[PDB]
Amino acid sequence: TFEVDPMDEPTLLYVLFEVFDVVRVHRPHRGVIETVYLRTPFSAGN
Amino acid sequence: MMQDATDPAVRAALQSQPSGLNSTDDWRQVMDRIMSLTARNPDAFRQQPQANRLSAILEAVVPARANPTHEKVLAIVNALAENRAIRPDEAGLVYDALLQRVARYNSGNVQTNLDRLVGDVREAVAQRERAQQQGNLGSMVALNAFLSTQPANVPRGQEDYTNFVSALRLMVTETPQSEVYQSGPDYFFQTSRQGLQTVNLSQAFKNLQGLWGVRAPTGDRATVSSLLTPNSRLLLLLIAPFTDSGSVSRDTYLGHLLTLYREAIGQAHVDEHTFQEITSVSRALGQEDTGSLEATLNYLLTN
Repeated sequence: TFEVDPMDEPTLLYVLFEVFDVVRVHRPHRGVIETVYLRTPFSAGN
Repeated sequence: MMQDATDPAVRAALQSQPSGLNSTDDWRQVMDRIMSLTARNPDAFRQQPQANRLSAILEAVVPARANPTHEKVLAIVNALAENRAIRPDEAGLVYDALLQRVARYNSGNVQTNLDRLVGDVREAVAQRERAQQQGNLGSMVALNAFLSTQPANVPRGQEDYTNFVSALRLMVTETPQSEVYQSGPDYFFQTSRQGLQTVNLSQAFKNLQGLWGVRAPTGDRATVSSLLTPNSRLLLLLIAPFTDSGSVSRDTYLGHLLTLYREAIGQAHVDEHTFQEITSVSRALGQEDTGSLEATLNYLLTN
């Protein structure tokens, strides 16, 4: 239930939800990278 | 107390597998820790934050398969570094060249051998490390070539040399470390120290084959025995802390000089205990006492 001071110009109310996105840099072989990312509070990960 | 060469299968494990808590491998250690059964403090799992508390439960109650290959293949390649099958800078190639080899052959009977070979190669480090302390292995085989090529038991002048046969064999058995009977040139030669400051020829010893039994003058260096080369003289002083009684001390210098080689050692260890005291007493003298060495010279010359 947002409320702002009177609007005049068309503006986007930029709202951030504090999410959590982390990597991990794998190297089983020299030269070969195994990639896995995870944004958890946004249904993302693995 | 000291250790053997830092276990080669464990050095590579040290650098790969988890340290504190491997929840699958140390399962009944984590399970003991989470059940409040640990004797240090029981409720160390209760007072911890709730989220990492749950991370210990999910991982221990359901054991998760952790990767074992990279602590098994590296266990070979780091043993290859300790057994010196590869150079230390070669750890980038052979680690992955065999990993690329098992990438092609992950799944034959070969890797079932590999882990049995892991226990074999790690033992080969421990076998050789105890074997390099006794450098007899690259010495006795070399002496076998010396005994075969050199004509054995032929003193038809006079025989005192039968005792000398064992005297060279005693040098292999007593001191083994740096004592390598190297066969570089065709003449055999023995090194005594790690840096080889008395490595004379055992074929300069071929000068003694005519001098195995000659007449003795009197007690001063002989009228004949000046022929004995400082090369062979270096060998006979080196066998002197090994064999003394056996060779006739009254018939030729094989024995008379060998007893006199003990006179050189006999003065040396006395003067060693003499020098370790006068140098130690430098607070009350306050000078560069070369008289410690001048008395050593006087105790050898004026006799």
